[PDB]
Amino acid sequence: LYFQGTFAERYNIVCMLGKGSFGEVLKCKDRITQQEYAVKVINKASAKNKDTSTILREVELLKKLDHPNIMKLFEILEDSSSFYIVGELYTGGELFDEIIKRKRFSEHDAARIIKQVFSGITYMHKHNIVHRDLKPENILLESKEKDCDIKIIDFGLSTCFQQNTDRIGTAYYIAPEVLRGTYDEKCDVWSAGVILYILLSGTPPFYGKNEYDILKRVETGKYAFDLPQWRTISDDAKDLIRKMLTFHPSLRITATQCLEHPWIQKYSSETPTISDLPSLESAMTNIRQFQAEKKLAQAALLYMASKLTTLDETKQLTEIFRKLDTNNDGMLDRDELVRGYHEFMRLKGVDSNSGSTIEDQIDSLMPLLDMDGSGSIEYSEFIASAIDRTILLSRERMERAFKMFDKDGSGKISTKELFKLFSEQVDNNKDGEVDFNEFVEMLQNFVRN
Ligand SMILES: Nc1ncnc2c1ncn2[C@@H]1O[C@H](COP(=O)(O)O)[C@@H](O)[C@H]1O
Ligand SMILES: [Ca+2]
Ligand SMILES: [Ca+2]
Ligand SMILES: [Ca+2]
Ligand SMILES: [Ca+2]
Repeated sequence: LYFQGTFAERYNIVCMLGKGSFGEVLKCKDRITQQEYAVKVINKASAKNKDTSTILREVELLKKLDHPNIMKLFEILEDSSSFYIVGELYTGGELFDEIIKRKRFSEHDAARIIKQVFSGITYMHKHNIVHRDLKPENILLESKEKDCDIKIIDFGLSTCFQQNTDRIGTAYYIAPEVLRGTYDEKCDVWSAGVILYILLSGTPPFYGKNEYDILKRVETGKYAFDLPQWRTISDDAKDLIRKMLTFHPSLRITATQCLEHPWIQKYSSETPTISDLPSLESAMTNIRQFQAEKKLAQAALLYMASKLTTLDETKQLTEIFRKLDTNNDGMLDRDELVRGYHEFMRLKGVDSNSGSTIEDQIDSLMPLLDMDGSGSIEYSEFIASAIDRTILLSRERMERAFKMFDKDGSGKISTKELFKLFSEQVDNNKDGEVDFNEFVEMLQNFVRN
């Protein structure tokens, strides 16, 4: 083990992606799976503001954020000079560029975008994380596909790490209380309100040639819907923006109230159709298999689906997820699954009335699906249960899972090493240990008899 690094053994750096406030962002590649990732490299000695143990606990909470509109982080690794924070790679660029290209969005297009910002921010705030610098440059498009999900990036590190030490246009998005040294949940709502005002109008609500004049406007909180293009935008969109850019933060609406505003609901009516039946049929086949398997099987599968799947693999399940997610909060609750299953039947021409109802089924399934006990089925739990087991069983994926657990790098998993993954066994050669070939059988057996 002496000549193996944690980061360098698993990943090869491909090139630089960019550099913002904390550390620096590169593209890296898993040396076994060949899957590509975004890694933020932070220099320990320059940048650390807390002991390592503090930092690992805070970053661990960031890895646990599982929401379709929040950047996905897979791990934090270290060497003697750096922390490496490895995340999912997004290729669609900043929402900012999409503003430049489009200039302005219709009410429908703006609602579909801002609703995801609301969703992601609601979830952050429920997990007691404030963004602090929400703006279009810190939201990425998952890909170049049309209507792909947005991803909120660049948050969560400001107490663990010191900044690098001339961002242009950042003054547009600041709430007035930020000028008084305050950052809190309500500052994110204000920033989201400035984003919306720009999506609808093409123009900042507190505007000016340079940072001085802009900051002057922000500070009074004075803005208008005076630009000609506003005459044609609905009162409902204006009502929402007014609630978000309310001067006094205690009067300003919460992110959940943003998510639930009637203007959002008016443009988020996405719902399963006939064209989704193939996706829905497949998802359901696989979810029954999952319910059937040992808690141990279910456990290993969640781990593998959440660490090793890719965007391309999950995009159709992503779409089904989104259509079942009725209230747009980025997770599936019990009623949503019951309605979803009733809607699947209706679409298929099958009468729900036909030994065990839809509601009993869902009720017995929630505890198995909701593996962290959250009260909801988050993104990754749905993917684990709804994806083709097959897909996860590629040889390279098993090898990477095997290496995640072989802590000592002996070539064989011990009992203690193995619990990690799930947190009796069958050994063919009976050394009391699992070399890879047995581990493949073990995982392959989970899907099988
Ligand atoms: N997950 C990601 N995928 C692609 N590019 C990223 C990712 N995270 C950050 N970047 C780029 O890296 C730069 C610095 O990111 P940050 O310091 O987090 O704002 C910006 O260009 C980002 O668009
Ligand atoms: Ca929901
Ligand atoms: Ca859950
Ligand atoms: Ca071992
Ligand atoms: Ca063995």
